[PDB]
Amino acid sequence: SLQEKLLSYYRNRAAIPAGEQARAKQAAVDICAELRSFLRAKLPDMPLRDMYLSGSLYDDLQVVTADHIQLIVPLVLEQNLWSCIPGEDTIMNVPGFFLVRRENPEYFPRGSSYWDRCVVGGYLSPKTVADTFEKVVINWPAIGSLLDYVIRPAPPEALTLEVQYEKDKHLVIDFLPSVTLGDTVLVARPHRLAQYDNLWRLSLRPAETARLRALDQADSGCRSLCLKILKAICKSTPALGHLTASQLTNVILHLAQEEADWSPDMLADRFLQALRGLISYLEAGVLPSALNPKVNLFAELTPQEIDELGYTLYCSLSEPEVLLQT
Amino acid sequence: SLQEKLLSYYRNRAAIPAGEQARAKQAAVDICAELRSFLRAKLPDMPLRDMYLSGSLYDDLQVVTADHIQLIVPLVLEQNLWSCIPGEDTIMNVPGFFLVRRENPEYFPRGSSYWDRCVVGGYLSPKTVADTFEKVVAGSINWPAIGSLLDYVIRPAEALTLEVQYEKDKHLVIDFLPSVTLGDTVLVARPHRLAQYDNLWRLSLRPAETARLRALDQADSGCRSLCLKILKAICKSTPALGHLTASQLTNVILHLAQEEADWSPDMLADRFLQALRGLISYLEAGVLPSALNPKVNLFAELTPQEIDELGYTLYCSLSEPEVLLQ
Repeated sequence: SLQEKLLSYYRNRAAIPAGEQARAKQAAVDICAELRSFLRAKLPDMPLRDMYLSGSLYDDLQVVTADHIQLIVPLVLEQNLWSCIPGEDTIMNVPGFFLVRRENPEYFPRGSSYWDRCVVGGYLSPKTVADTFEKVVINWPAIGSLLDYVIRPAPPEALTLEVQYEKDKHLVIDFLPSVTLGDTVLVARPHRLAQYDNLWRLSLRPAETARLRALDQADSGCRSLCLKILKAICKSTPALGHLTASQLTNVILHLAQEEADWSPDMLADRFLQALRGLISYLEAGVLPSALNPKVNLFAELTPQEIDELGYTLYCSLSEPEVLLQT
Repeated sequence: SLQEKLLSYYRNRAAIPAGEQARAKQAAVDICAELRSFLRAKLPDMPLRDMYLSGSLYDDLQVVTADHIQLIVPLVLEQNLWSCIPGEDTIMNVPGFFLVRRENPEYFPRGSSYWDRCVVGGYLSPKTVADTFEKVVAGSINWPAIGSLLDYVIRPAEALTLEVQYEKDKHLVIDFLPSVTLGDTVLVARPHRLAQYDNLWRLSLRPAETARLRALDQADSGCRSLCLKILKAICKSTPALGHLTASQLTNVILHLAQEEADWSPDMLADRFLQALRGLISYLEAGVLPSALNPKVNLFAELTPQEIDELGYTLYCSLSEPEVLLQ
């Protein structure tokens, strides 16, 4: 009956109608295709690659409603002029984040690189880049009419588009600057606290979802289904609002290294293990990344909030119709 | 009628069948998409924007068969470290071509740009840039892996060119074309036919000419592009006329379009006759001015024998143009 409860909860709350999901993503795909050709002509100065889609909607892991997706804005930084410094090596002492430093100004003076205009204190400021990308940025009415969409950028949060693709269907697109030095991929979404605002955030998302997709392909497994049910519960339960998709994804990755068997009838059991696992990580104040275990995925939560989450989850064990209500 | 013969020739010879056209473009788009992923994953620090598709196949100006497209390779050049010098202001006096000069070498020493490695005698060499792309990028691509991945037979052919088999008996030729944008000026690494002018980049005329061709036809539903495509199909089909380029033929039409306002469907046979007559006059004069850049002689790379073959061939058909229409 937990199985049946879980599959009912998925079909009735976690699942997005197949057409809504397809259309929402296609609208994102259309807008991306059009910006690429547009920005091509207009920005001959900027070391940027083409913007590209990212997020659960793109990878079929969005739940409840298809309402949001990112446009990654990938800067180009040359190796001999920049380095990334992991946060645990900075005085910030926070793994999972990075400082981006302008190297060798003696060899290659300031102004050699376009992004020198975005340097603060010798570091590439994630916020100065975001503001720079924003100020430079496009005829949205023109692009809208070309696709028969209604696209309306937001007032400050000006790096988000509101996209009316169907009559009463909208989705949100936000731009996300990004950088790659070596194998390390970074993203301009600020640490929650202002004093960490010069740090870029390590992005784990593409390797995490590829890991999870590859596992499920190899044996027709139910890891992704379990994830989405978990995402849907947290998304629909305001006391669980602080939990993020990346935390839930890594709960499932640890359990996958513990459990080889994820056949459909294992769903109920795997979900219980994930739920008890989340509770345990919450008790330890630490949820390490399965891909990069030095990273504590609870790093931005306060101990109080961490306490509140475990408490909510502990209560839910004896009131199961408050995780599973629709 | 000559009118009937032209209209029928377009449908029977010039127009590419729908299926062949869609498969060729799909193959192009698949490959461009796959290369954007490879550049992201493997060369994220290379000062290039993303490669993108370009040419008549993209602009629906290709004829007879879809056998060719370009992947533009856009260098990122710092606007404060580089300038372009029009060929006619050089000792070489070669309009339609530019030198790309390294600026401020006292303050920003060699190395400050990645592209300094391609500077010869103070100028960014198009050949050295092409050499750099070929071994850093093109030579790092696993073409069999992409082939099995996309399900095409792909074969590198002559230095920067792919052959992609998209049907049993049809292949698409993709050539990589290094390009530079300085301010409003787009330059392309397509060498002047003569070796002594080989440090010169070629001014990119195609996008502006095409945009002008299309805008004119859009305003009155005219037969300019139809006429052009008929002319391209003739030259492509006729060995003695293979020396003409689509840029030359488009400029004949642009010059004709300035003399003639009426290009209704019934006017096709007249305009076509006027375009042949014009071609002859330009070839006799040894000059075909670019419509958008009047200092540039689009016949400047034709040899004497070549111009003599074109002129004689076209004159012979003036008495019976039908002989061109198969």
